[PDB]
Amino acid sequence: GAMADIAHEIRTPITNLITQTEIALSQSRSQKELEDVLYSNLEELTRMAKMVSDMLFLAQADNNQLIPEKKMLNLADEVGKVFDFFEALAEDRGVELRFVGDKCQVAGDPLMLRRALSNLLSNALRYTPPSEAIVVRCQTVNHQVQVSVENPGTPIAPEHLPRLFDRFYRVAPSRQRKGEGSGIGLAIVKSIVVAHKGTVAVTSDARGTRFVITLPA
Amino acid sequence: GAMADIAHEIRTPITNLITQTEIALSQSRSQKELEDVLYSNLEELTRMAKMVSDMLFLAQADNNQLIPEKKMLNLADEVGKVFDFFEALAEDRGVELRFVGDKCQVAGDPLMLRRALSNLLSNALRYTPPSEAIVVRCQTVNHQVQVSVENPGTPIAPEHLPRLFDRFYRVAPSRQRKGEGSGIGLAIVKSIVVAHKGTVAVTSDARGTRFVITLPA
Repeated sequence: GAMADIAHEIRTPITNLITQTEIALSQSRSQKELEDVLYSNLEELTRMAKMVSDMLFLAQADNNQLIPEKKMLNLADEVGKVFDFFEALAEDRGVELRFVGDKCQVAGDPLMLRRALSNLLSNALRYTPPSEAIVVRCQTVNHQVQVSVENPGTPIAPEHLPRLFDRFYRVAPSRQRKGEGSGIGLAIVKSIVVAHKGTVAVTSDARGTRFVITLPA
Repeated sequence: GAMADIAHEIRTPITNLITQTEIALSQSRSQKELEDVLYSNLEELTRMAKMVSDMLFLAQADNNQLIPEKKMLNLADEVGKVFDFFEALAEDRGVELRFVGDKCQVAGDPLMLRRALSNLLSNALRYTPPSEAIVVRCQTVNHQVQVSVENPGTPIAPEHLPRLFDRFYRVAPSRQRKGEGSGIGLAIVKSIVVAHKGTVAVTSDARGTRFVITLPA
């Protein structure tokens, strides 16, 4: 349950902080060496606070109080707001962020949908090779809107596919240092999409990995 | 819900550490000042490490993996060990620790029963007025061993009595640091006792509050 899952998420960052602080204090360090330990500590603590924030959001969905406040959205507009916050991360990794859509529009909660799109982009940036593009595609199909986040990379093995949106599920034991993920980013995507009466789907093979949100239209 | 409760509990220590760290890094401070910050941090991280381990302990009970390794115990000796660790805390508050037993013996897991007794003593020390006594009484009643932890102080209102051992249940949205316990100390007491095929009970009125563990004998 949550007790074991959350404790096992935090046990190792806590352990690292003690370990590195204990090491730092065992020897006489310069003033800036000590500041670098603090900044290092702050980075880990910051990830922990993000995990806490994510958990409180997801908790709304349990208790069934995740209630989208919907209006007609221009998805080109909303994706662009998210790209602006990921442009530096993308440039560092050497990846293109690309939007594809032809006047694509949908009723939805923009706060929640930007959160879902952000979590899908954070996921894709973990796995996309340099000199490739992450593509966000939007289109209307059979009176629904499909929004897909597509990335080249190593395929996700079948055993993980139905598990990807589970709370604190991780494909590799990369429950890890300095990487990415609260551990419930994808669970948050699915909860937002289900609250919009939609579904999420993933396909993954040699041609790429595709996370597809289907929303009523 | 479960996740929300845990999120709220761990948030405060994370938030405090982040705040202290940020304050520390906001100005150019001495090598000595930064040492004192990191040492203080070390102390808080140590407390968070106790918190997570308690969570893992309770999760073990939840999964029905709390299996007591029982042997015949001299409870005067075990309570003695616990009093030794709480003596300075009690003295600071001006509270007497008193044990009452007449060759009291019971079959139990000593590490676990000491954990339960410590948690009850922590609880009592939150609420016992200065110049009063906390009494730990051990006796046999109807062929069972009863260990009671008794403290004077403000009665617990009836609505709280059946909730006292619930994880993260708080009688009062109290102070937010340190004297409080983990939020799951009393849940851990109940889990340990139930795993011993015992029960816990509480009575509370103007004459005092009594937490009683009953164990097979």
